[PDB]
Amino acid sequence: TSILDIRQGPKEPFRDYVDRFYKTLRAEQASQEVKNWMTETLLVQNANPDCKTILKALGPGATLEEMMTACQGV
Amino acid sequence: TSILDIRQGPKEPFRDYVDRFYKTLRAEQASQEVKNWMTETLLVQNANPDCKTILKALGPGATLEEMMTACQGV
Amino acid sequence: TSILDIRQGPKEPFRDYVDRFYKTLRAEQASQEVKNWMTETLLVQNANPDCKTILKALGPGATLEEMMTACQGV
Amino acid sequence: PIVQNLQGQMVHQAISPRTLNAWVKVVEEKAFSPEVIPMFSALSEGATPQDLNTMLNTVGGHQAAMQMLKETINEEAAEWDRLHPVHAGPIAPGQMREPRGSDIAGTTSTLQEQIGWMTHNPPIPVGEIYKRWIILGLNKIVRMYSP
Amino acid sequence: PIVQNLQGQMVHQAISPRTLNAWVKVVEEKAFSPEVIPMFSALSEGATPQDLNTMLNTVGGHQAAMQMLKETINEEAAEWDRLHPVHAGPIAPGQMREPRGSDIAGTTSTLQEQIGWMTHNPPIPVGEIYKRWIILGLNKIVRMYSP
Amino acid sequence: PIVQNLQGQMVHQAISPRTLNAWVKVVEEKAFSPEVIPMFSALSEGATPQDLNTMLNTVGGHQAAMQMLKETINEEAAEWDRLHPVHAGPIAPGQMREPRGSDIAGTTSTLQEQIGWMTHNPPIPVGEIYKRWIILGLNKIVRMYSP
Repeated sequence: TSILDIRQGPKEPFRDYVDRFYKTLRAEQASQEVKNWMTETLLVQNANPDCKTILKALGPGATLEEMMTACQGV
Repeated sequence: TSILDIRQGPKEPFRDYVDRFYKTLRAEQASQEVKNWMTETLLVQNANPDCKTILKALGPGATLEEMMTACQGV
Repeated sequence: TSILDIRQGPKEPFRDYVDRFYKTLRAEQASQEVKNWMTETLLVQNANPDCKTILKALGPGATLEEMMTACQGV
Repeated sequence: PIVQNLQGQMVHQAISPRTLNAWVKVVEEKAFSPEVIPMFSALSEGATPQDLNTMLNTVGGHQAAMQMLKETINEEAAEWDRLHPVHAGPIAPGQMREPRGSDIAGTTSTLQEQIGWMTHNPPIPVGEIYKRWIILGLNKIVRMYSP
Repeated sequence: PIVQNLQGQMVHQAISPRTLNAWVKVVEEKAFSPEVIPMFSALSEGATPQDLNTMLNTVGGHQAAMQMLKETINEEAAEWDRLHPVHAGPIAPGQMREPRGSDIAGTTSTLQEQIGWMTHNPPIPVGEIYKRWIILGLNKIVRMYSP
Repeated sequence: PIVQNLQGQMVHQAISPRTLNAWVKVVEEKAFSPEVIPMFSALSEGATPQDLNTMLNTVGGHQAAMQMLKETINEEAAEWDRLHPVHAGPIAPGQMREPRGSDIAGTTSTLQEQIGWMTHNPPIPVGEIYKRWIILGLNKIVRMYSP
């Protein structure tokens, strides 16, 4: 399965999705800079509308514990 | 789960509750003095009315074997 | 469970009862002299009428193999 | 633990994983049963305070009991300090310091310090003092946890 | 790990498969539970950075946590470099170089280099510095993964 | 593998059955999963080419992958021979011969020859060259066997 095919379900907790992401990211062998680009970009983009909304409110500069606690009720 | 969310059921033995308390207290990292404050305070406060009543009769100065034997029939 | 609460059933083999007794006696920490007193006293006292009758016929001075073979058919 | 080497000296060696796991498994299977105390005693042969906190800290479950024990260990330690006062004047350069309840509990002492006391001549049995507190506290538990 | 040989010197010996597997099994069974930290600590006795990356890299599952830890290890490493600046002028022929955060993380250093620092006199405890970062990052995880 | 003896020399010792079986079991359980590569790396510590063919030849199952790897090992070996030409004139009596791709793959060399190269001064890391080919070929497999 390709990294672009990794997406969050409509009922799937973000948490279970983030695990899937760094597992597939774990099978990507690209430069770190590209993998940083993938992190800030693709993760949020394939996140579900309800959490996506939430993550837009965190702004930039956000870290994984704060994202992970931010989308917990969703 | 937060330490404030730890409470005794209406049919739950105190014993099973006290175990839950020092497990969650085991995941709190606060100063000992604060954790002493939590011990004397929160434990009794979230204890059920029937045992709560019992524990009020033990007075202060009470230790865990005496609390644990005090609320056994409840 | 307390040692006074250890008693022989009406259909329970003595043997299964004597095992229960020295297990609970195993969790008593009292002086040996007191534990000797418990042995000669409480064991027979909480024994069932049919075996109790049997044990009264062994008289005093009796040892565990002779008690255990004495109440076998009961 | 502190064990005797082939050369004929007492040196520290680490405790084994299947020893660790055997300690875990005993607790899993027999919980508060009395057989736990001889069992403990055998597996604590030649053990340090540090290794004894390791064994207590690695427990999962039975947290009411684990707290009762802790509080017994501190009471027994408070009692050590009471009964044995600190000694007269400054500590000698030629000598090493007397332990407190917290050194016996392993808390204020370092490993090399725990090896100094035990290996030195006369040796002091800080393991065996903690061991009685553990066994005493084990009696408290056993007696309570009888139903 | 770096262990003491019978001859009375510190030499490197490899870690054992049933030690490896015991590390695996702990993680399988007790996931983020606190008993994992003393357990880790015992199994990390005398361990190298290199062995510590081996243990972290051999995890399967809990990849959100594994990433949070990584990022904590780099933060703690960035902080090592900040607090301890590089030293004045060129490195002496008679001496060996001071470590950076990445040498502590094992990344920029080789094994023989990791053995130089630890076995040399004075020795520097680069294991224990990484160990605190691991334990600190373990607290972060434990606190988050509490429900 | 080639290990250091107590006397302070590097000697060959055989690999252990529960090491062998642990290699087998990893492959059984985790197939093409990435954790296989650090795992491999640990269990290949101090290993010979000969031991590395033993490990590859003792696989059962996943024969499409085993063939892809073989063919990667030969490609990487062909590349070794290309990049490193044979040296000028006849081999010296005082010296031992330079390896080819097939000596690195263990095929054209004998064990005593594999021990000559590694134990000699300077030593040549023919294990680590094969190891990269194995890891590289492991990446090929992992990337393909992703679904």
